[PDB]
Amino acid sequence: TKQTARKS
Amino acid sequence: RGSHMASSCAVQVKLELGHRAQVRKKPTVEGRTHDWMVFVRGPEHSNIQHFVEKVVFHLHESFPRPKRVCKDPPYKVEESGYAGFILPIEVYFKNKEEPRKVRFDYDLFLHLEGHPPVNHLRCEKLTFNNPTEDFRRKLLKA
Repeated sequence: TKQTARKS
Repeated sequence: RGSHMASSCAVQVKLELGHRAQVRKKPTVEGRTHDWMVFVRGPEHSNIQHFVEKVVFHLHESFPRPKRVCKDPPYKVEESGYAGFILPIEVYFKNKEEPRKVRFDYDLFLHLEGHPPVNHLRCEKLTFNNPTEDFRRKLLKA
């Protein structure tokens, strides 16, 4: 995929 | 719209929610790998300040000052970071009766470097049934 890691 | 009246009113407003994101060619001291700007605005630059009190951007708790407040256009926050998150947006209306605010959960997402920058657009329609006449004025000047 093309987007980065996500935080939470 | 009381029983013994013959008219009723319904007004619809359009809001645009969006953000842009590009990989900072030069990282930050803390390691923030991207720069992003998120906004709430009205299509074709129509002034939504007529009926918008303020917009509140709730940033992830990793930001200092996560509750960002925008009482005047443009309604945006420019920041830097390293990962995508959910950002909830509150829009408060210049109205003395509830509806006073609406919340949206906005998906602030970042693309990897070597991919194009993100420019993302969300359009949202809101419907006010029989508004007060003073709020109906504000709503329909925009």
